Amino acid sequence: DVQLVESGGGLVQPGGSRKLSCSASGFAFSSFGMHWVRQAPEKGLEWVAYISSGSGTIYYADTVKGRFTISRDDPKNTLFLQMTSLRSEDTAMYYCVRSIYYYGSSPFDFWGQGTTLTVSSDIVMTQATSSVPVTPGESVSISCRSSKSLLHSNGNTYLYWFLQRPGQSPQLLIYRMSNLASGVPDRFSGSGSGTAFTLTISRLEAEDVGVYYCMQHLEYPLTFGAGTKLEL
Amino acid sequence: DQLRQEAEQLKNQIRDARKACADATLSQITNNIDPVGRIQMRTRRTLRGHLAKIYAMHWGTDSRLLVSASQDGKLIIWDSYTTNKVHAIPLRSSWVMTCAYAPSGNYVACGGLDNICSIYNLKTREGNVRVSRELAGHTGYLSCCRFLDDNQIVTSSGDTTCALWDIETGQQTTTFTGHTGDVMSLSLAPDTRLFVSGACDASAKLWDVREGMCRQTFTGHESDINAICFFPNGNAFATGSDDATCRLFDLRADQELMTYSHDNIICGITSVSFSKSGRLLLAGYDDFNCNVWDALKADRAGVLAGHDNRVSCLGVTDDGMAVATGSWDSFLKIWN
Amino acid sequence: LSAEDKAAVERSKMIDRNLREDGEKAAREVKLLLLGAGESGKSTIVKQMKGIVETHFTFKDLHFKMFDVGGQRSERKKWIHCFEGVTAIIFCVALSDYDLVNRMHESMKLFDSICNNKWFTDTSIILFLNKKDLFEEKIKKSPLTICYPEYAGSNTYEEAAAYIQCQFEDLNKRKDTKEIYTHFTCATDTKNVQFVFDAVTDVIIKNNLKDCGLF
Amino acid sequence: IAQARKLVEQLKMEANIDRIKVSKAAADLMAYCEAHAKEDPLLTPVPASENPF
Amino acid sequence: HCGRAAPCEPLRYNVCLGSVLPYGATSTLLAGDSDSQEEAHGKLVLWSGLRNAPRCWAVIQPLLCAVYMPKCENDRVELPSRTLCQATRGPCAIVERERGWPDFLRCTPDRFPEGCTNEVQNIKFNSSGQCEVPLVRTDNPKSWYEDVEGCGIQCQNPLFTEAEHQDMHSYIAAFGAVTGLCTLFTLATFVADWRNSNRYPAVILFYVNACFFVGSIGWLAQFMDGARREIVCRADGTMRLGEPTSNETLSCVIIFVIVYYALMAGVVWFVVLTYAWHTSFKALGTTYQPLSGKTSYFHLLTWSLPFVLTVAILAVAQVDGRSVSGICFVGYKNYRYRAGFVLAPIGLVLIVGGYFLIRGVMTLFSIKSNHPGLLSEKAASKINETMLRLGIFGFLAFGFVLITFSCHFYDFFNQAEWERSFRDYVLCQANVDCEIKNRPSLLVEKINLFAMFGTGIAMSTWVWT
Ligand SMILES: CC(C)CCC[C@@H](C)[C@H]1CC[C@H]2[C@@H]3CC=C4C[C@@H](O)CC[C@]4(C)[C@H]3CC[C@]12C
Repeated sequence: DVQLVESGGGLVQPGGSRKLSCSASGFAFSSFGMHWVRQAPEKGLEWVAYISSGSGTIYYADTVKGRFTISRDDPKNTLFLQMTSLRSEDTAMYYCVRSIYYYGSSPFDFWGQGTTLTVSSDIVMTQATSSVPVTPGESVSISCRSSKSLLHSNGNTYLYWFLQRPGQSPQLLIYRMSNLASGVPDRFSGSGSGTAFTLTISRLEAEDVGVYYCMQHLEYPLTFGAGTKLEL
Repeated sequence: DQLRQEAEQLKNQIRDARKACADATLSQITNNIDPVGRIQMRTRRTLRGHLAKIYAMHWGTDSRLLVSASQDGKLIIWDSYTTNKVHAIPLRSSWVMTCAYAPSGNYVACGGLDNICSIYNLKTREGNVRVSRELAGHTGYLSCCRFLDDNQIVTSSGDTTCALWDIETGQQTTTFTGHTGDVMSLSLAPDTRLFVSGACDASAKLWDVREGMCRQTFTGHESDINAICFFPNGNAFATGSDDATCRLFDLRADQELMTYSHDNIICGITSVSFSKSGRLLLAGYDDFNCNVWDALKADRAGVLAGHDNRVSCLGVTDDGMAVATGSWDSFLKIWN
Repeated sequence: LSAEDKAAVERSKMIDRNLREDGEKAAREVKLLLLGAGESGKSTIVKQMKGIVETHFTFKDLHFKMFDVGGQRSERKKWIHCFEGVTAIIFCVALSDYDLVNRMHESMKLFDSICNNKWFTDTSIILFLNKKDLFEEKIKKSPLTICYPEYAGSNTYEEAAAYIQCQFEDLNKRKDTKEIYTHFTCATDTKNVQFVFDAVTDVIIKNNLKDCGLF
Repeated sequence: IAQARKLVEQLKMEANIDRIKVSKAAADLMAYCEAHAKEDPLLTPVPASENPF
Repeated sequence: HCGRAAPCEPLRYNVCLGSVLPYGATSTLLAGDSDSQEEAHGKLVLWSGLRNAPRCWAVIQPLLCAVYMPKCENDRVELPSRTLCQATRGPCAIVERERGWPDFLRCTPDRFPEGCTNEVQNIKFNSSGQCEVPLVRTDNPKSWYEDVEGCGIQCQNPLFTEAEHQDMHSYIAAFGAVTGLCTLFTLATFVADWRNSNRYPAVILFYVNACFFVGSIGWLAQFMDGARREIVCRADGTMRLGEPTSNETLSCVIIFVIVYYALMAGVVWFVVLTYAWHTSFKALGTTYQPLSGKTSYFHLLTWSLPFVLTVAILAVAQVDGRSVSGICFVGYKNYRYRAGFVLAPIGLVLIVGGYFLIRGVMTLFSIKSNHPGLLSEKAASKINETMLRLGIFGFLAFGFVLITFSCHFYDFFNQAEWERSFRDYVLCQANVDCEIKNRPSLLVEKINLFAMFGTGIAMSTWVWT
């Protein structure tokens, strides 16, 4: 089936270098805009790098601008990241996620298992809520606040909701604030308006706890929220 | 042995019965209604991807995505708002004579000159589109395919037999066999409860999608009929013919109601599709224009002339926002 | 635009490029519609070379395609317009078919309907007078008068075959646009594919010079 | 002859149907047609705001 | 300090050629040239030939009848101050180039003292206006006969007579009309079957013919009511130079850019055609059309190269008007600019065209021996035709470039001889008959026009089937 796994982790002394290789297998690699998003040991997710279909377009996060190099090999189905002059601030897990961009698509619909790499005018998503405990069976509403009119001239609002299960790779829940993902229970629903959003999860049960990041996708670099850790 | 005389007897009785119930001549009743003035539609977008003649299109129920199947051996799924292409489905058989789009927006059914309405899958994992099924069984050629639901697809073959298929297994569940010559066009009902198939021997029959008993049989045309479409009410349907006479039949009256014919027209019809209101009937001609017939008074109300070669397909969206004409130029315009 | 619509337009351009490239690679191959009456010997020539059946063979660095559509009984006048823009029309005729029953007149009438058809006006018609050996043996038994009552000439194979050929090459109402090439199937040689090549290269040269605006 | 037997069978099955007056059927088509003349961006050219083409 | 004791005599001529002398004594000692009153008047009537160039005549007349007719006050001769000399040195230096100012006119600190009494301010000869048959009164140093100030050479070219002009005009009109009709017939043929004849190398040929048609109607912007009198002819009544000027209207810059762009696009399009033919003929058979994917780059290059060239001609400002041809074209006064910008491009065109054309003919000659099969008899006829069709055209296209080069170097040869003799004529006209040594023959101009419109014609012969 669809399976993203990468390798080349371990520890590197600061000012060193590494090449992280994401080995995509089970789908068509050539047509998928692949991303790179990291996570500091106990912080929320950040956007790092980007590669489009056929390497016709590349972007970078301002934190690593020109300091990293992303590259892909279509015929082998592999995605490389050349990183040089590593500071002590790049210590994180490094997920390679697929994103397909056409009309009615589901970008970020799969996330790789992720490898740890330890060392020795942007939109800001002010997720105000941090931790709320809820009992299995009730309804709870999470909050996400944008810093910019997200209802674009197209008519749709580019705001995604990711659930990260404890010690897992976070999957997509809802894309463009309303639509459900592929293979998600119907309990989940999104609502709201421009610059004010919620994920009103219904009849919460077990195997459903974790953190909920609201990755606004309207502009580049993509910025995530702090995340709301659901405790039992 | 001699039952041909009794068949003639019953045919005369039918003609007598449907005749003795005609007192309107719709053109007489419609005398009061004011005309639609004059409507001129400006080409909004020119969707240009194909490198050969295009033979079909079908507006997905989204009223945004249209699928246009060409003779290049590639049907592409357009995006009518931004002119963007979202798929380039490379079909196995180069020859294509029809195209469908399942109302859910998941499936899209090709089908061409080698008897296999071959359905595709769009909303899948893995990105690329696969061949879910290849519905073989026909001994002529596929002329139209249309979707009931994501499971059931009717077909209109060149074996004189419209067949309802079951995608799940890939076998003809029912075979509707009444016609004499080819079946050139087919159209479902807004309730999907009974469809009509326009044959190639100037007989448009109304089938029943469930049982398979041709409840009625309409005649009036002298030559082949190449297009059918239901009045959005579902108690009337146009026929496009090679006589140049787009005739509005009725389902309950059992007879022809009026005829759309201009004595300066000679070329045949290729497509017909009512507007959402059902007021104005479109028709795709071989004079390289698609005239817009007022479907109440038989008077022409406009001309949509932007095509170099003949128009093959004409699809009207499910909210009347925009019609689209598929020429042989490899450009399909979107009028409004 | 937006962040997503940019990537959408990039996908649009990418598959548009792929579509145009496949267009080039598809236009590089010459097409050959294969007509032929019922039991005309389409099997003979189709096996000599290498619903609808699409046979791909290569010779002298040209990729040919033959659509032996004859394996289909439907309204010809409904699907034949699918083939306008084909290079030539390989129209095999059974030459042993002068004896059976009317069958020669049937084949001639199909040639007449396919050679003066609205869509084929420019397409140069090859025709293969196949199974010449059986016709060559058969003339000594029954004269050509059986099927051509008006025929007035020698009952020798060589002149009889030439009369049949001329009788077909007469059919075309339009003579200046579409030249009708002819060959008898040399069973013990490879001159069948060679003649197909010579026919197609001629019509290609003529089309390609008419393209240059000189002719 | 079985073809002709099935033909006349189908004709007999088709014969006994309630034909309605073309007057009422025409009036019904005119009624439905005129009643839905407000929701048709081809009859009533909607201003350039709503029309996204 | 401007007073010398010298003997004078009572005057006998009291006239300064249009005014009275308000005194009753004259000297001649200041005038080194003349000795007595009779020789003084002799020299006065000899210098009187400066009636022409009024801006110098009006300012010299004081000096003329002051230096020759000064005043003596009890044997005291007055020598003029710096003002009178310095007035007629720089802006009126016609004499030094013509004859040379003798020792008497070259004002020395002894012969012309510095800032003393002049007394010449009493008499003013303001009203003087004279510009002879080849001259017209002008008031801007730009549009003058640079050598002779005040006046300017008139709008009609003085070398050729009105009869010669009318003969040229009848010829250009007739030949422009023939080319116009021929090219318009070709455009009519191409529009007749459009989208069946929109196949590309034929479309290139259509563009060539359309471009030369626009050029030919450009040449016939004259022959209206008085279109020549607004196009070639300036507002004052002189010939037009330095085309884009802050004062003067854009009357013939437009008719220049039309003809020049038309021509240059025409000849470049021809080169692109020849390339298209070579590339096509290389792939005669094999159903592979290589020039299918580079149509845009043809368009961009062929349309843009004349654009940058014509803007470069408007940048450096040399395009001017000619009375006979009746069309403003680049560089008539300066050989260099016309030479470069009209013969370098046609040079390039001929060489590239010639190479590609010979390569194409060699290709479709070899086509038989390099064809693995055998050519059908009907085909070999059509190839051997289209081979002779380029040959004749390949030779004819050489002639039409070799004619113009012969006609130009003829101009560049004696352009020095004409500018001299023409100047010598108006001087010989300034003396008073005497005629021009050699006037440019209209034959070479007729043959130049023939070369142009011949090239316009040859590109229209292919549609003759
Ligand atoms: C394209 C090739 C084969 C032919 C082009 C050559 C001809 C058309 C070009 C090349 C040089 C050009 C000439 C050079 C300059 C002059 C002098 C001017 O006072 C009249 C126009 C005239 C005479 C030009 C007319 C057009 C011209 C003759």
